Amino acid sequence: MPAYHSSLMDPDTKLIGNMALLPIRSQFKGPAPRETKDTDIVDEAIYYFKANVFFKNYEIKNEADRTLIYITLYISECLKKLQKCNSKSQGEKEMYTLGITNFPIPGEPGFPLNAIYAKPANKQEDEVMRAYLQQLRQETGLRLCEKVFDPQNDKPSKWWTCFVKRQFMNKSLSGPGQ
Amino acid sequence: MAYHSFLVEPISCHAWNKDRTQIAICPNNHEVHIYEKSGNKWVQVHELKEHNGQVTGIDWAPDSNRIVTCGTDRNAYVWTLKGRTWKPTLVILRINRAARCVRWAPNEKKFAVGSGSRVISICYFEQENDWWVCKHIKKPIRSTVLSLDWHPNSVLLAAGSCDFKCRIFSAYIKEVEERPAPTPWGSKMPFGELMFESSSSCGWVHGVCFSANGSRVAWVSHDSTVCLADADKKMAVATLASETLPLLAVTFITESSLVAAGHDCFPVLFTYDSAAGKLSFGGRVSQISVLSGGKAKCSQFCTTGMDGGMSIWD
Amino acid sequence: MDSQGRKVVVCDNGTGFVKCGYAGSNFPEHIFPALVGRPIIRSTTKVGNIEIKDLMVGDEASELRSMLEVNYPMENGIVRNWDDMKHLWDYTFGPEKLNIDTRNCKILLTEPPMNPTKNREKIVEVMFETYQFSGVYVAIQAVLTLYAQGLLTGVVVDSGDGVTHICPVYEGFSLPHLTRRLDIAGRDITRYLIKLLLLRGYAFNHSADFETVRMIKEKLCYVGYNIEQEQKLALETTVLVESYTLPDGRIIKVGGERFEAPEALFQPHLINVEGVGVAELLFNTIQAADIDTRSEFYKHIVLSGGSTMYPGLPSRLERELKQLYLERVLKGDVEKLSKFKIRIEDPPRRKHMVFLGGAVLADIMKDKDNFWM
Amino acid sequence: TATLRPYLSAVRATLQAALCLENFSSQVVERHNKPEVEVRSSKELLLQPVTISRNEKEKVLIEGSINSVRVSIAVKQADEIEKILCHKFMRFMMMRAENFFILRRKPVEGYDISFLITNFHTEQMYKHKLVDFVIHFMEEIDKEISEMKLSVNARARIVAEEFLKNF
Amino acid sequence: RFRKVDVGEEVDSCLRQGNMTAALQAALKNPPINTKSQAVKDRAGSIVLKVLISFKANDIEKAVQSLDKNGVDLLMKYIYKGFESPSDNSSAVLLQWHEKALAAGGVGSIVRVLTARKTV
Amino acid sequence: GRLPACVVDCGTGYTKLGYAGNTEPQFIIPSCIAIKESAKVGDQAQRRVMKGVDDLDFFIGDEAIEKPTYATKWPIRHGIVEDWDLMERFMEQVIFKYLRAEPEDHYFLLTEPPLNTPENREYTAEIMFESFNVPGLYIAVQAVLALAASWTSRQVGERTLTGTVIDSGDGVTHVIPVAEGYVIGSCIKHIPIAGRDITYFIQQLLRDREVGIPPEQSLETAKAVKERYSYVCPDLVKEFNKYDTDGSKWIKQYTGINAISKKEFSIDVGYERFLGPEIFFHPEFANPDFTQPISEVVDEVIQNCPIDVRRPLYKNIVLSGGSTMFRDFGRRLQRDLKRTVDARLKLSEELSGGRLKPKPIDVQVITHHMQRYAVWFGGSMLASTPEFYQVCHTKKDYEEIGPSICRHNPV
Ligand SMILES: Nc1ncnc2c1ncn2[C@@H]1O[C@H](COP(=O)(O)OP(=O)(O)O)[C@@H](O)[C@H]1O
Ligand SMILES: Nc1ncnc2c1ncn2[C@@H]1O[C@H](COP(=O)(O)OP(=O)(O)O)[C@@H](O)[C@H]1O
Ligand SMILES: [Mg+2]
Ligand SMILES: [Mg+2]
Repeated sequence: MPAYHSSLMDPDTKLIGNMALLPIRSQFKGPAPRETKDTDIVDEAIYYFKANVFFKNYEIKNEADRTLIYITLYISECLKKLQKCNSKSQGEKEMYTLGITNFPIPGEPGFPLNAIYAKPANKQEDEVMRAYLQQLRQETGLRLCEKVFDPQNDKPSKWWTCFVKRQFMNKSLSGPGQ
Repeated sequence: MAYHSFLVEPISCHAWNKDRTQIAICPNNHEVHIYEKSGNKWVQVHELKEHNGQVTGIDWAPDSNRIVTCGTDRNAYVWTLKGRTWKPTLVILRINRAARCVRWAPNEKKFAVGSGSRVISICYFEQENDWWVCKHIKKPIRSTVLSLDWHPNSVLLAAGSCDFKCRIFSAYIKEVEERPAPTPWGSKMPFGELMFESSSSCGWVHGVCFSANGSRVAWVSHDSTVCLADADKKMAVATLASETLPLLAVTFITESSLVAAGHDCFPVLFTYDSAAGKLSFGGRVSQISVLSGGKAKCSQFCTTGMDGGMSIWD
Repeated sequence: MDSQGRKVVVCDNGTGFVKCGYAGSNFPEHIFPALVGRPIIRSTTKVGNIEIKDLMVGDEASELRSMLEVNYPMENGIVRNWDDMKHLWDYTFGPEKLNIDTRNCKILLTEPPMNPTKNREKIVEVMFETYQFSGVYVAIQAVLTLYAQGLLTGVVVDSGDGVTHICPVYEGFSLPHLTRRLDIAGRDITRYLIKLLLLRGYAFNHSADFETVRMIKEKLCYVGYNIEQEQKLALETTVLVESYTLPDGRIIKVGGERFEAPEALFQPHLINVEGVGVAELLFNTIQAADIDTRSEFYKHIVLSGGSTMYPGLPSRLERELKQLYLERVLKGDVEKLSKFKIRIEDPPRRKHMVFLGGAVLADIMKDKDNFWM
Repeated sequence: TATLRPYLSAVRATLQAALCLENFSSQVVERHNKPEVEVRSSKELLLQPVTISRNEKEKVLIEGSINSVRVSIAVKQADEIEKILCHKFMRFMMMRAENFFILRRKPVEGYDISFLITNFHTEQMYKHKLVDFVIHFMEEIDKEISEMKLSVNARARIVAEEFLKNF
Repeated sequence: RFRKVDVGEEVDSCLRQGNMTAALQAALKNPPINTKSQAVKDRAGSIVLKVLISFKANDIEKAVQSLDKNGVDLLMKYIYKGFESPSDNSSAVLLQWHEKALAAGGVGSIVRVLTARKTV
Repeated sequence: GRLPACVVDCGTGYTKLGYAGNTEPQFIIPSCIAIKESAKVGDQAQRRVMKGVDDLDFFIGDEAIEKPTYATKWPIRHGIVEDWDLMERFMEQVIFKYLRAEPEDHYFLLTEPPLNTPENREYTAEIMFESFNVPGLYIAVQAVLALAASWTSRQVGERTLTGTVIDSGDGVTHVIPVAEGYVIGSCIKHIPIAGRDITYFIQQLLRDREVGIPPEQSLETAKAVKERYSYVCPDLVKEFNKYDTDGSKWIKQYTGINAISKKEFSIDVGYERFLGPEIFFHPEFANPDFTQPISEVVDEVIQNCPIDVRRPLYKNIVLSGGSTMFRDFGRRLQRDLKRTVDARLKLSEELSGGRLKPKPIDVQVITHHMQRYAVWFGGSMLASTPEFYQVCHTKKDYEEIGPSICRHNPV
């Protein structure tokens, strides 16, 4: 029950799509605008991550949770790659190489939660989903690079690598297969 | 002969469509399933779910094309094919204990349900309130009724009691029939008149059947006897003692020959001598029904057993 | 039906099952549980391709419950989640199931007796403020039994999912002060069965699990006729043990719990409730009635509601009344008891809120229905 | 006195005639279904109980009904030590009457062990293999008893040396 | 409280004549079956088990075969009576009659012993 | 009688032996038995079945934790005895070796875990009367004894005889309310979270992160860090932020000794410290199918109890069994309950327009030094009394009835 559900869904925020489109703070480009406060949905998924993955049950309390559960899965996919990185510099570029990969968009088959996400009905949502979900990934990767690699030796830090074995309710963004 | 298994567990009772192209069987549960002859194999087509307990009797009214089912649920329902769905109908059975057996009468206007309540309930349809209403044959019954068979007159009802005795009653419902035609079992017949009663005193009676000429009944008894009783004689019974296990089901197959099945799990055959009244055994689980030709001259029959499945014969 | 061609519907609003049909039908057309619920991700389950709406309701929420956090909007006869309650009716009359979909057709409501007055009044509000119904009536839940049974005198025993009631009616007069409640109903028997299986080492704890032990209850449980005979047959022999298959296919086995759970209706002290069992609460009610009326209540006990379906309950109930009458009226003059004519109406049809008497015999067209006002 | 092979053959045939069960919803309770041999509430559903006996000590009682049959056995207690071994053998077996599905949790008074076979078993399990089990039980039980007697000697014979040798 | 108080409830002349098969054919003439009597049922058995023990094994085959079908069914009811309280060794002989009788009567002759509502 | 009665308390982690009237258990030993082993001489022909006197070569307790040449078995699981063959061998050596008692001349008090099935009460009685010829046995409810240990220890001004006891030993946690000396049996709840599953969770959580732990000793080190370093934290996600930012110092080091090589090994100890104890507050971390925090299970108990006793029960919650010893475990449960209870009263204020303010419920959670053996010490203070000798079943009663004299239980 008391898993950390998404905090940011102030009704004044635009709510495009089957998920909270949210103002991803980044120097990348996309449909979502720029948040100015110090807290943001990618920072929220990062912040709550270590707790969230232990909770074996999780409701959708509001539309922003169907965002947060996807950000969490991609964060796990970051660790599934950065753990191999030989140094932080590789940990950045070999993360960008992940962000621009053709992840199954929730309405596409092979996405793990097709029961929970409605299909995007038209190009002006589908193409928005392609341009939003990349903007999530492109940013989400660059934030983990700064804090998975502890600064003494550009080792991928052990404490983070512990979580490599753990998956949010045992769902995988590899889908039925990569 | 041929064999097929519908299920692992007992097929407690079966019925057939008019043209035999479908069967109804109960998969040892609170339902009845209907199968169609889609090739050699059987395909399930419909599923009647409404009962709240194990069903124990079915009959599928040939011309009316409507199914009656009863069971431990006490409820009985007559099912109308209301388009592509069988819909049930209430029967105000007053019985306070489990129902055990059901058969339609040849005119398909009435049916009767046996039960552990020590009664037979005869039923007919009220048009004004959409339910079937009952009258009880009740007086000399003193134990559960195990099997029913209807005389060709649709009035006389032979009934196998778990009372070591086989009885014939006139189920004459005056609301449904003119006063019945005279019959060798006796001209005097109001509702519930006791037409006949077996001489013996031992062994439960599992099955009874009327020949296609109503003058001969035969019944089949847990003391490993088959008896036949003749109304062209003065109701004279004759009994064959046999070295088989108990027999559970019987039906005529000609006017003077008879067929039974039981815990030996194989069919057996009897003949009736019109002169001496002696039966004889010809030899070879839980029901027999003639498929083609009726009791006048059987040419196929079907048997279903607790061991599962049905067999068809020659 | 109405001379205007309007149809009329009955909703039992049951605490566990909504039950719906048109006036004059001998059957409900739709029986479905009152569950309302939201999708929840669970580690122990593969998420399917089956689409889950952001609010499943009714029968769908029961079959797909494995993905759902489910609520009952109704508890012990009082609405405890009014929003899910609205959504349950909005499903009942929508295109799905009983598609009247309109204001124009009439609805009958059934309220338990001794019901907190605001509960009644909010229903009468939303029926006219939201569906804007053209015709509504709230009927005494107890009298509907006798209308369906076709009687005018008798004592109605009405054990639903939420609460058990006893209500005498004598030749159509309501005797209110002889009403009684017993707070034992199908829900408490279920929770008590959970505890009994917990001793046998099966854990059930999810809201989705409550429906499963209900399906166990409905199929294996029964009420002991002579509770000493059940205990000896459990102790001496194995035949009471029987299997069941859970959703995941665990072949669990249940034994004397089949009768130890339903017995709580006659022994409230097995649950925390302090009182008397249904038979003795029924007997004290008759004994409180005015002296000449008792002679008829003993002959017209009438049973209603699904928790009265347990095999043998009429037989068990009749035994306790005969023994109570022997002990406390005949004062042990055993042989006199052959004179005690007692009878229980226990008709096998016993979702006993059918509508024929309450609608069509009450109005084809009349000033009785409350109307927009 | 009576030899084994004729006595066992008689018990088999009798039990084969008694195992002719059918399902039966009870008459005296609204829809309970229960084995008539145990509850005995109806008394025209009961078969005549018959005993087969090898001698005055060893015998079998066969006791049937339209829906259930009970079989109870007594075995030759050939000496005092064997009474104790036999009784405890039954108890540890009877303690699993939920796995020996045909076995009562208590014997009949004056009988050593007793099986209750219901119609559900004869519908769900192969009849001729249940009877073979009951026969096999009698073919072995006095071998299984004697083998414990041989071992109980051996245990004491070791315990004696383990004490005496250290003097 | 309340729920406690339950409511709801000549042969010797044929034997010593040598053709002792004629005695057994005579021993079946005295069935007490229909009667309500109980001391007679204790007499009826003793008059037959005395006969059963007399036979040589050279004869016990024909002594069954010479019976009619009722005779075998009649005999089986006497067999299942001696087993209820054996003599010191007579079980050795009843089990030998049983072998022959069951060969002639089949298991059907047992079933109408189990279902016999009135008995010798 | 002259000779004192034995009190034998058996749990799934430990067993606790001694004669009654002593102030303290005379043996605390692990509940383990090390049976003899073979190079597959036991096989499909026969499994673990002995001959001659080969069965008596075994040991129990600490004499069985460290013997090389024996297979360690743990007969008691979830408090319930699972394999009575090993348990009976365990009982024999308790009596005839550790206690030195002659069973034929001492009364036994022996403990029931409130979940156990009646069959197990038959079999345990069959042991003492029919295997050992005990003159009399009594089967005591563990929770009531734990309350009596508090009662005699605590000040006479507050010997309330009323309280809820939380008994998180190994196996399963019981939450049980007692009002004025009577168990309210209807309200008892069982929570599956217990010392074993906290150990297992820590064991997995290490084995994923900290490989280098030798497989023979993973369990020992998991127990050590649980006992020595673990604590209930103030806010789950706020610890994870503190452990990230101050990872120089909240992280700790454990040094173990290799049992085989006698080389040392070291592990970094980290998130293990506050995960674990918080499994009581988030049971879904360890079990698929339990989810109510212990701080909300205990509320449901009191709210099912009769209305008069509810407030007193909040005033006196007693902590029992070893797992309840965790740092701050009392502080947090009291905070969660207090935050629940006074919010519940905030509703009934508004439904009455603030017209009357209810006297707020104070909640107390009480820790006391007996916690490691309060069940036995309660048992000893019971079995001392002359009353105890009449509550027990005399052996003749086991003769006249069957073992069924122990079918009954107070639930
Ligand atoms: N055949 C049955 N046997 C036992 N219990 C049943 C049976 N059918 C329904 N129930 C129980 O009855 C309760 C529902 O009865 P119902 O009359 O619909 O209550 P309500 O109308 O108040 O919702 C549930 O607890 C259900 O499990
Ligand atoms: N310092 C400690 N902190 C937390 N738990 C402890 C500590 N020491 C021991 N324990 C727990 O106490 C348990 C001791 O057994 P206990 O639970 O008292 O008896 P039982 O075996 O009957 O449950 C150990 O298994 C361990 O789980
Ligand atoms: Mg209701
Ligand atoms: Mg403990």
